[PDB]
Amino acid sequence: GFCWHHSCVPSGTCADFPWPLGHQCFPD
Repeated sequence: GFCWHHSCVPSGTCADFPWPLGHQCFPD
Protein backbone atom coordinates (compact mmCIF):
# COMPACT_ATOMS: atom_id res chain seq x y z
CA GLY A 1 0.00 0.00 0.00
CA PHE A 2 0.93 3.67 -0.28
CA CYS A 3 -0.26 6.91 1.16
CA TRP A 4 -0.61 9.73 -1.23
CA HIS A 5 -2.59 13.02 -1.52
CA HIS A 6 -3.89 12.61 2.11
CA SER A 7 -5.37 9.35 0.95
CA CYS A 8 -4.01 5.91 0.93
CA VAL A 9 -4.13 3.26 -1.66
CA PRO A 10 -4.35 -0.34 -0.29
CA SER A 11 -1.95 -3.17 -0.94
CA GLY A 12 -2.33 -4.63 -4.39
CA THR A 13 -3.17 -1.30 -5.93
CA CYS A 14 -1.54 0.04 -9.05
CA ALA A 15 -2.21 3.47 -10.36
CA ASP A 16 -0.75 6.04 -12.65
CA PHE A 17 0.48 8.82 -10.43
CA PRO A 18 2.06 12.12 -11.62
CA TRP A 19 5.75 12.33 -12.41
CA PRO A 20 8.03 11.19 -10.99
CA LEU A 21 5.81 8.51 -9.45
CA GLY A 22 4.19 7.32 -12.65
CA HIS A 23 2.57 3.91 -12.67
CA GLN A 24 3.20 2.44 -9.28
CA CYS A 25 2.09 -0.83 -7.71
CA PHE A 26 1.98 -1.21 -3.96
CA PRO A 27 2.32 -4.69 -2.40
CA ASP A 28 2.09 -2.98 1.01
